[PDB]
Amino acid sequence: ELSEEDKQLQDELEMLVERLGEKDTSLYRPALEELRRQIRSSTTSMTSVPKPLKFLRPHYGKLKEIYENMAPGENKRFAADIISVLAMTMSGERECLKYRLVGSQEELASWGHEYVRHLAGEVAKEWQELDDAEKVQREPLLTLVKEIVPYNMAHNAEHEACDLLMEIEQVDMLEKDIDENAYAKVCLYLTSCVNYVPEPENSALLRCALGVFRKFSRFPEALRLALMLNDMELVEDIFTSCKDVVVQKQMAFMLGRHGVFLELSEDVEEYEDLTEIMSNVQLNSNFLALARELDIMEPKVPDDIYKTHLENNRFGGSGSQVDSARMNLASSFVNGFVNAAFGQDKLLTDDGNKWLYKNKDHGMLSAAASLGMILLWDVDGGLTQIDKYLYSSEDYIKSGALLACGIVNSGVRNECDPALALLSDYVLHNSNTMRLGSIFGLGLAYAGSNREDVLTLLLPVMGDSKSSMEVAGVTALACGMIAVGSCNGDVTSTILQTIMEKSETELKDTYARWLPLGLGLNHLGKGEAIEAILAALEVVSEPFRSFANTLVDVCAYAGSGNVLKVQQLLHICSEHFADMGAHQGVAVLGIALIAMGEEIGAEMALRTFGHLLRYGEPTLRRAVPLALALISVSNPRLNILDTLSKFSHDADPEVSYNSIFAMGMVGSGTNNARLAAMLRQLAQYHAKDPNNLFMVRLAQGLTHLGKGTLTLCPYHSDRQLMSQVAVAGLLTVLVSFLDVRNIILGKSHYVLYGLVAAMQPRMLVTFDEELRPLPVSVRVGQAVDVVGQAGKPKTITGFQTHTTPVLLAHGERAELATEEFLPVTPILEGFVILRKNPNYDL
Amino acid sequence: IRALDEGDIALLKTYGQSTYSRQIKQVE
Amino acid sequence: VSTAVLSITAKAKKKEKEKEKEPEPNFQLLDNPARVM
Amino acid sequence: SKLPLVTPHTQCRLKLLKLERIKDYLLMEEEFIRNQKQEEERSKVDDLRGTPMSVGTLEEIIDDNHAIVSTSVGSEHYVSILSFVDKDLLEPGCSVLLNHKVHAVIGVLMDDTDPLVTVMKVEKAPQETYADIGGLDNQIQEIKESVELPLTHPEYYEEMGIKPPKGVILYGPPGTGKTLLAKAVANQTSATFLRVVGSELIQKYLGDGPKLVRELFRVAEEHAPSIVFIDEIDAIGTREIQRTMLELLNQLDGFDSRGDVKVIMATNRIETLDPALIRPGRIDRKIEFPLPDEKTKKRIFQIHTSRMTLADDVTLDDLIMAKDDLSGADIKAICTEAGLMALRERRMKVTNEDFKKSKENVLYKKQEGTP
Amino acid sequence: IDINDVTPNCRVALRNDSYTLHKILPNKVDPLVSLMMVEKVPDSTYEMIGG
Ligand SMILES: Nc1ncnc2c1ncn2[C@@H]1O[C@H](COP(=O)(O)OP(=O)(O)O)[C@@H](O)[C@H]1O
Repeated sequence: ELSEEDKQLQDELEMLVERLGEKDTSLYRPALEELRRQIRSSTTSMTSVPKPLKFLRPHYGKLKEIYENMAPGENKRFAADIISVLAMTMSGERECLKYRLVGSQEELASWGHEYVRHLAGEVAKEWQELDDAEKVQREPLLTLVKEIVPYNMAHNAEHEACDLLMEIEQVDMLEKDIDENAYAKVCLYLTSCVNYVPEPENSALLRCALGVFRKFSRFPEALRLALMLNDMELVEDIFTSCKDVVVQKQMAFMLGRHGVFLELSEDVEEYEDLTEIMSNVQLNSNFLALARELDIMEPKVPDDIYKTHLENNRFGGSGSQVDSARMNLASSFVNGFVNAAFGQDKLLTDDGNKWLYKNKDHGMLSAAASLGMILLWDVDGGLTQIDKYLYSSEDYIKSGALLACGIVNSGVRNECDPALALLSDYVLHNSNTMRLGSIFGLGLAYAGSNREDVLTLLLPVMGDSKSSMEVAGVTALACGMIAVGSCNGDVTSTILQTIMEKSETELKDTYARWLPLGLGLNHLGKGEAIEAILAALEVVSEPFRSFANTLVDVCAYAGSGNVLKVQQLLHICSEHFADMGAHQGVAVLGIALIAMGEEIGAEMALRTFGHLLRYGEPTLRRAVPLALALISVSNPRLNILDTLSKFSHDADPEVSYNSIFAMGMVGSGTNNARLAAMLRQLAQYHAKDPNNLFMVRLAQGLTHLGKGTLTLCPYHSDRQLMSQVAVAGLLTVLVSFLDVRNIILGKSHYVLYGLVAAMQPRMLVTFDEELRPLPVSVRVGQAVDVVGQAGKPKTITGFQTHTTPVLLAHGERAELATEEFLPVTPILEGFVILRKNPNYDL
Repeated sequence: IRALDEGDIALLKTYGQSTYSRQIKQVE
Repeated sequence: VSTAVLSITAKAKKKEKEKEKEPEPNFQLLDNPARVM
Repeated sequence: SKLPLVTPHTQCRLKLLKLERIKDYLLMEEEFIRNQKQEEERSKVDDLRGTPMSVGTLEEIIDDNHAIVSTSVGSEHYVSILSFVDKDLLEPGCSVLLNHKVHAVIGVLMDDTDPLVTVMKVEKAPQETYADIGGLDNQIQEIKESVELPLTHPEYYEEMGIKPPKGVILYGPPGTGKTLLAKAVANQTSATFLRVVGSELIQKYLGDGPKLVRELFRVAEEHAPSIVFIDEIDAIGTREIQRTMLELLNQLDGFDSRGDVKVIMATNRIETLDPALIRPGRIDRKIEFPLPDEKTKKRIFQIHTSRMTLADDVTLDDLIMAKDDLSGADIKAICTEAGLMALRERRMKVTNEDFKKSKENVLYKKQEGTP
Repeated sequence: IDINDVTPNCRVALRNDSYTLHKILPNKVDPLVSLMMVEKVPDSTYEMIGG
């Protein structure tokens, strides 16, 4: 039974359909008028159970013929409207939209907000159900969208219309009807959504949000998103369109951090400041400030990092009195990594020549170059210090010094281009070591420059068959990192012809594996652009064929999250059958490169790699730890470190070596205490193996890199923006490590220095508009959305109050503690500028 | 107030959904 | 073995559409030293 | 292992996209696993341990490869130890696999005894985070400095030469979020979490109290980086019960070196705490949990009503206003009951009046007494 | 060999000699430890409650 009022409404709804059983017009205007008013009252009300709709399970089902054949006047409109409003409850999704289309067009707000939302969803569905072969039935759907979207923007339904409009793919028309306050929600929503929607819709969504940002005059964020679109011409356009000098300086800081530099003309006001900031050369002057503002200025000793003074030195007394090569190389690498960028050392400054005299062979090419990391971005600092070795009697240390000269200039650009000048006359040096050091240093000094003078100085070395093969490999690597992702034909065609000519005995040699990377680096993040290139690559022979093609395809989709390409890479990883399988090994880092763009992608790749390790043959097994390292570079997640620990003791020596590297790589510069503990335990555990000792100590140097202020994260700007030069900087080392016995533990330790291409510190430094340092109290902590659902994600949770400057580990965010200042850019990462708030009043 | 009749919960959990409900619970 | 991954691959494929005895001798002749069943 | 956390909660296609991303990845897992030696080592060892192998207990180790083992029948056997058994993994009380015929030790079995503390090891912290708590910033920094920073970055204290603080008491009116904050810090640093509720350590058996606390610290130090939570410490805090206090105080301050395990103790009646248990040497960090103020109350309302569908007319300020009359738990009660009240009148979209009558009814049920 | 069927506590039979796990057998419920106080699914139905 039903209550008295409920019974009255039920009886009304009943004899409102009992009467309709015939032709009389006294039903279609009057009775449908009563139905319309009652249904309007029900639906307009917030009551989530419209009472007529509860009763109307015995629906209009008898009234189909008269509904169809009646005159299309107000009677048909009324019937269609009533059946449409009711139809959201029955399974009439295909037909509710048609009922609304054939009924009175009306305004959707008249019925109810939930009705508007359901009709919007139905429009979104019918857009995809409609074929792409015609464009006439889409106009009726647009005649609903044109009013649904403004209604949603009026009613705090930003994400609804965003999704509606990406479903019909026509994002173009969100860039007109936005309010000055509602823009934040929508831009942030598509900014979050872009990482998941596939190509090319993600790029169109990006440029749509960029248009919205330009229309709301948010120039720094517009340039940030343009850098997402990695098209320097678009960045140049927005930079020219800017109207604030200080905003231009802030975005020049962002460009210098991203590693992008573009020429400036005389019309660019305050030319010197913008040019030098975008050239990043000021960084050292800032960096040595931060270091001395927290007084870490004392350079640490590799022995002290090992802290042999406290462990029980069970190798000592008689059996320690030798300056053996391997641990000396490890100590030199540790001194370089830990004391990197601090511009000073106590070991290899006072005993510079003396320490070198007690190393041997490839250590000289390494140890000397180590100094270059300590003297980072003080070009006139290192460049005054390498001279004593630029004319050294020793030749191998000369090779190391000639690379240190270039590595000092890494990350900064000088109008003079000093490294270009110094290393130009030695890129054809007769001795292989001199040429190798010169070319590696020059490539590091100009990674991401794309300038064609250096590229045309580099390219002839490809055809220079007289140069040893590793020289060709380093040349391809340098050409790749100098021109990252640009897909420039001048480089690309030349390197394609270079890789096209090698024979069987050359395709299988240790260093040829880098040449495809030199191609792939030129195609970073460009995707289907490799498809035209891939047609040529199939001409070369298997297994080197699949090796090169998979590597370049991976480079084409690095950070894209393209799950279809990841599926193809998994198929490559799934061919169960060892040199011919080396192409599978690269494929492992593939799932890293694609999935390292999203948190969910990374954390799911973590679970994939566990099973892949459980089932993998040794070629995949050794490759996995490198990809694990790249997932969380300078982000020591415990669920990664524990796996690396459990696989650091594997009987397979190469699996152990790669896990040991991944230790320092995931915790690079983080100075984590627990990881340092397991590294010390491994050092006292693997003391019987010089290889494992060297690897463990190298990892110890990696985690203590820059004493805690330095990291190798290729992403920046709230971990949404990636730096292609940094991506290459890791990628070369990680792909090289696939044969660690020959490449790194063998002849080519210097290859590790490639990570200096990714060298970027993590901190906040606040300046006033004069750009002098301005210590400001800020609120620092993790990032979550909490009460932000498809809206504002600003939440520095579990925060502390810290006066700037402060270091910012992976996942850390900072916010202005007091609103007394206004930041130039509301993304507080790296060097930021502040202004006094005039709207704020006392 | 009368208790929630089965039709009432039905309409409560049907009318109030977004146009996404079915997809995302099925996906879960 | 293949799997759907129909979350994005279905639209990916429908976008890729753009890029896309009677006369036999039952008279078997034998020889002098011939097998006959 | 667990799934990622999808962090839109409103029904939006962003939530969808994250979901089908996850489906893609798990489907690649399925693909990979479906698309599918050491017989010398097995033939030596796993044939020396000829099936079946019995399970017993190790009592003592006498020689390098000779040990005493008891079994479930209670007999005692001096047996040999095969070389592959990890000696450092063997100690009195350890469960050991034994050859059926000759009872020789053929390996250590990972422990499956001490059931109760094994249950209270919980480790099921991930339901909350520092995100779920709003406005308790002073408390957050205090506990971070005391327990979270020494676990995440003991480097600062070791470099400073500082032995980190080794005890924290949380206090305040109930429902202020002490338990929530303890669970949240357990979530932030993934160190093993141990919870034991107050009176539950009080036991009828004379030994069971001190014995229970001893075994709980034993398991905590066994897990090494660990946090132990004693809520309503007042039940014990305010001879036998005093002896359990003495056991806990000595486990905190006394002999041996405790190491890494941290201790959080939550009380509602801190002023009734005995002077001994509040040790200045151990308990140097006392964190008060005051009744939430206007800003904190607003934060809690947003946090709890965030997951609820809301109407436009809701004016949160009139709910926030008046005085600090109530805590966060009461706020959750108002949110829940407002949800039910909207449900009765058939709203799946709660309105302002719902919260108004909800707070009124809660304040009615809040306290009592004749005028 | 269908080990994945072997959940904990399935009351699974061995062989009298060499053990050599034999077959699953039915489960062990008889929850008399709980049935001393548990009422299982009770009998009371809203019909014999009046008023
Ligand atoms: N600051 C807060 N933020 C979020 N929730 C809170 C807060 N304070 C209290 N609560 C709510 O109160 C409950 C926790 O009460 P709590 O004070 O931890 O209990 P106890 O007094 O036993 O420690 C949780 O359900 C939580 O939702």
